[PDB]
Amino acid sequence: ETAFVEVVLFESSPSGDYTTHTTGLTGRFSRAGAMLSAEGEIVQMHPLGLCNNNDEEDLYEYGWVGVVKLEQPELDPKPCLTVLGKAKRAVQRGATAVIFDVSENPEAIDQLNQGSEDPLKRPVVYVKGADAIKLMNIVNKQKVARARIQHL
Amino acid sequence: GSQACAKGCELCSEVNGCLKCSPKLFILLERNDIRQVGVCLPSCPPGYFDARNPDMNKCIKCKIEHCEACFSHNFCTKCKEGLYLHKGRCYPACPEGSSAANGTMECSSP
Repeated sequence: ETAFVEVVLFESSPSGDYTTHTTGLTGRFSRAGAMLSAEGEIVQMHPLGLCNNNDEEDLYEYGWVGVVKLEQPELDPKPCLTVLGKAKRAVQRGATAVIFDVSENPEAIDQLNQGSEDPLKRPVVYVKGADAIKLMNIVNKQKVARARIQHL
Repeated sequence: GSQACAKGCELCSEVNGCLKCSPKLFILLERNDIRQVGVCLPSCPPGYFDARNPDMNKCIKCKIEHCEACFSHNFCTKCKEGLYLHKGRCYPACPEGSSAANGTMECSSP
């Protein structure tokens, strides 16, 4: 269930034309969400960022792409939410898609793909390895980025 | 990312910043650009309030407008001078319905 993720960096000229620069990386569609395409402003979310009362920290314009770097499970012994709970919360808060970095928490994959409940109406994608590192590099370095999730 | 974490932080991440603070301190989520990073603080900055939790101390952004100190993100305890406080919210004039009017500063009746 392969997901192609394009990260778009854009710059405006005085004239008014946009210059873009795009890089590709790959992940997988999870059963937590629909297997649909999605595009939107990248927003990195801290693990605690999708928790109770913190959720209403700020408001984003509808249609953002949540990006979450999961920590090793010992570093999070008391999760406020399950990974599914986090995805659901993000979608409720206007996410058009959610991307999880599961390199430090591969087990999370199983939590995403094995849920008893109705899959979300929006795509939930996970990445790992060089792709996750690439995505995180972009997230860290860049001020603004648009994500395009393609296929299946 | 060539160094250990931050002063009052005991659980750190390059991407996520601070994950867990020292028990007395407060964790605050700072949104800089795309990034959301944990930061450890002795006290909450203006705009945020002192959400006193048994498991983690949080600084939470107040969402009420013309508020200097709020009990929660949408309820307010004290309003900036010189505004009137109706059901948890601040108004330049007591809302339509009954009102304080000295009535020292909180809008009662309903």
